[PDB]
Amino acid sequence: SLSTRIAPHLPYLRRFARSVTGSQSSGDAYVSAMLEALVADISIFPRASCDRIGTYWLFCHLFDQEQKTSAKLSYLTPRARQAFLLIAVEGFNEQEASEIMNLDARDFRKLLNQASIDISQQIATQVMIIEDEPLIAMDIEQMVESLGHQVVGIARTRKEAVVMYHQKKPRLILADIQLADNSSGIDAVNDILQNDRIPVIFITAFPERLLTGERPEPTFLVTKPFNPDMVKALISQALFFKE
Amino acid sequence: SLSTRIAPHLPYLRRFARSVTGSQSSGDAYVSAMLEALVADISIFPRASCDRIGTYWLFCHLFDQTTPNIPEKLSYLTPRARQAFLLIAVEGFNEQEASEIMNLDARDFRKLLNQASIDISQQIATQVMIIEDEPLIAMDIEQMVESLGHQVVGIARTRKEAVVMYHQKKPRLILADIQLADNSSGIDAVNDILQNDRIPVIFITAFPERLLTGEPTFLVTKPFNPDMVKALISQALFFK
Amino acid sequence: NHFTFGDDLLGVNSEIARKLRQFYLEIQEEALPARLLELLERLEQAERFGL
Amino acid sequence: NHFTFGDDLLGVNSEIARKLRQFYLEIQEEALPARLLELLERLEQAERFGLNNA
Repeated sequence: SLSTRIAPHLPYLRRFARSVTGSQSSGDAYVSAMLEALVADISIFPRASCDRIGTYWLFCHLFDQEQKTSAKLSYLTPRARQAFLLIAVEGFNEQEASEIMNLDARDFRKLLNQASIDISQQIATQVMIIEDEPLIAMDIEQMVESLGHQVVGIARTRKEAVVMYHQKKPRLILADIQLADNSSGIDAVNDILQNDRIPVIFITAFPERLLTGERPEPTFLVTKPFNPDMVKALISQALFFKE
Repeated sequence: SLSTRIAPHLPYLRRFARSVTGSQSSGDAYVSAMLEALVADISIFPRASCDRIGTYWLFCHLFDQTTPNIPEKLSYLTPRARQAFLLIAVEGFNEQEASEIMNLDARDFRKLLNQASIDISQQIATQVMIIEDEPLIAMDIEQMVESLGHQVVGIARTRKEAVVMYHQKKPRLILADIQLADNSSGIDAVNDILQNDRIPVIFITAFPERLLTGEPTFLVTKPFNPDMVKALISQALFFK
Repeated sequence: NHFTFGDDLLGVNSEIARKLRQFYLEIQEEALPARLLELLERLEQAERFGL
Repeated sequence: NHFTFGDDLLGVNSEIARKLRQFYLEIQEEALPARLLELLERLEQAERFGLNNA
């Protein structure tokens, strides 16, 4: 039956509905209403590419007619949000997602572009870089600005970093652990972090002396804090999935 | 109908089948066999705690009746051990539900689950080299590694020592501090070794005690390209 | 991943997408609620009888 | 997660569990294959019209 055809898609549809509306109760109310609409008139179910597409098509057609994630996605227009989620979470290709939203290919990509810009715009912020090597600092500056972030300054020493922190109030720090010939970079971060809890990424250049040609190679080294439990789980994960 | 009641579980059940058998075509063949037995005699569906539990109960029942409980990805575990592990790790059941699905009492299920975890760790236990000059750090790492059942083949304190130790001992995993003494020759040591053979490396050192109060105790470093850095920044800001 | 083409198209937000997928996977109850099951039954009956 | 309790029970294998969850999520087709669809349809028929229930 149509019912046995739709039922295996409902776990996926419910996730979609929850992610679009921001809660399971809103999500499920829409999925409910969709099933009530089919009980009332089974003819509204489309002849689409396949049942999955048909089910999501109907959901989107009727729609238009945790706290953190919802707060951010709720800033997108309902349609940009749908487009982004169909790709990002629901696992559709572009041709499928566009069929679902009743858009031609160009218009669907325009919606995706809108979602992408809107997300970047929402998280654009003020960034301080702690780095004494100028070429490395400029490389990070370029990367950060390409995302819409404002680099408020580049601090070269622990003292410059703390002064700059207070004059500029960045909301994100990219910091080299090593400055000059010591680990004063992490000290600068520690000083700052008593003032405020702000996200920090520890980063430096991958050393050129180890780079060759003829393979994709890395450009940076990013360092994260771990506790012992995390180290042991990481070791186990690395061996378990070893290439 | 039972059919509409079972259908929404099939995506999860197929995942479980795939994970237990090691392949989608084999996982699907078992799910098919379960549905075939229901079509032939619908009365076999259990009158159980809930439909999800009854569906998996039936699947595991049919599965156990057709699968010797011997090891061959978790294919080195016995099928029962891998079921116990996966029911908790992937399928989202609590211990009481998993034990009911497997027809085990609490104590037998706990034993089976604990044995599965042990067997995973034993399966991946290997020979490990540490590259670290600071002895307290090196011993902290050595203890973590040994608690996983690994054998530490040695602790190398310099680049030269690491390269020689690598060839003498042939470790299958390296934990390396990028920084040794006043320099960064730890990464060069790893680079020297990796031209010989492709083995997993984890870059690790201690989180400076001078910064701690009473927290994180280690720093792990990974290579990134620019796209990855940009994605990391965006992700870190999106979830702040 | 059958998400790798999708993640590529999403550019700088690919890790955001990955994390969202993990979040929705981790938070969703695997069972369909009673109200949705009741609707599936009524939809089955409605097609069966042509109601 | 509603997997957090299970993850604590798996100890040092918690990240193995988590990556396996990601792995299965990412490689599994969201649609049921034709054969399982057909079997659901037969199950519905067996229920409605079959000789083994009333």
